[PDB]
Amino acid sequence: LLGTQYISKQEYDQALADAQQANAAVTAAKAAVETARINLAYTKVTSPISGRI
Amino acid sequence: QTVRSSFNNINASISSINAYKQAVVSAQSSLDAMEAGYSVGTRTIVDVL
Repeated sequence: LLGTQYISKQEYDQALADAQQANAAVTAAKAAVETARINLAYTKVTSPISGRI
Repeated sequence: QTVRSSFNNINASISSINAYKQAVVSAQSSLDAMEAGYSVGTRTIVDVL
């Protein structure tokens, strides 16, 4: 809708604000899963090296 | 008064056209903001019609 300039150029960037910040929120939640996925590598306690136990 | 009425009607009615010729260009832009706005989905079919 701005190839043919039919919305504002402002309302686009404002939605592109919301696009880019919400994808910056997923990265701030995919890391938050990666915080809590790594608790489930910290459960099931992985032998951090090899060798004899 | 009759001659100047028509001569000042037609000088109005030229500008009346260039008003409502722009009012088409407004509404033809507003229609095409809908047909592009409905083909992608932001505006509905009744906001088109």
